[PDB]
Amino acid sequence: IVGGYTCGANTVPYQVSLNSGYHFCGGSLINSQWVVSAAHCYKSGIQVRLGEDNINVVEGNEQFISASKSIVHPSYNSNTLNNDIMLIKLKSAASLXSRVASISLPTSCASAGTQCLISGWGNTKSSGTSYPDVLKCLKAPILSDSSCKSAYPGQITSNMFCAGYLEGGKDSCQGDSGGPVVCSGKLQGIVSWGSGCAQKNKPGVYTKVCNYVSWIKQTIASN
Amino acid sequence: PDFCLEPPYTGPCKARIIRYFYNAKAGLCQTFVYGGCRAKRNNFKSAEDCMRTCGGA
Ligand SMILES: [Ca+2]
Ligand SMILES: [Ca+2]
Ligand code: NA
Repeated sequence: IVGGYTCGANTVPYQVSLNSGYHFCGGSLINSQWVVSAAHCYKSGIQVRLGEDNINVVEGNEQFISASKSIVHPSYNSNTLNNDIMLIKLKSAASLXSRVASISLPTSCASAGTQCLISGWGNTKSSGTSYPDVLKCLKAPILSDSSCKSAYPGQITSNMFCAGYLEGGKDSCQGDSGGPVVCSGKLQGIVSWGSGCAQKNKPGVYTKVCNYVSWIKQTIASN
Repeated sequence: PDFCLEPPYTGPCKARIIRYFYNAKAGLCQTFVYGGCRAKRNNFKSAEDCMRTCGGA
């Protein structure tokens, strides 16, 4: 997260870290046994880390649970990045309280201008490299489909949406993928891609979770 | 064009996945951050894969 702030220990209880010997992606807990992340975050031997703040130190509120299943959307396109969503089943049910909690799925899509909370342990620099120990947060608005398409001509599908600030300086970055974009208590997006991070006229692109609600519910229930 | 001589490509996706690339200047396989999508060929999952494919380039 570039241009954000320190969330505060466990202030984003649904945020999880995907670990494969180190943190490589984020995710959002939607129930005691399921996590939503990005399809490009599919990796071998994933371990989901819940209740995390300082990603490099054991603070006492962590729950490390291996993924028992990793279902990438059947229509995920690794070239166009369309349908960039993945569901991860936890090998054992996570213990839910205040520090570890699920985030509700949306009932409808969010409108342009809606303020949302984006979080993650990704790079905090637009030019250079600096990965945080603690979880970073960023408040950013949903942008119009027209502005998103103007920013990325011929790249935005009906399953993607832009969020951020066109002047640059505030954005999600490498290490944030799969993480949440929560608006009004609903999971509206999944950190997906963009041209660099926090660049002018290049807002972050996110998977439109509101288009997959029925698929998410049915898939979880059938696994 | 030898793909082993191309600079490492992070890509547009925002994951922080550690991969290997052959650094021709240093003459060795080095680590770099891969974003998770649209990988180029000088991107390997292990130092061994990198050396086997690009060693001596
Ligand atoms: Ca920790
Ligand atoms: Ca290296
Ligand atoms: Na802390």
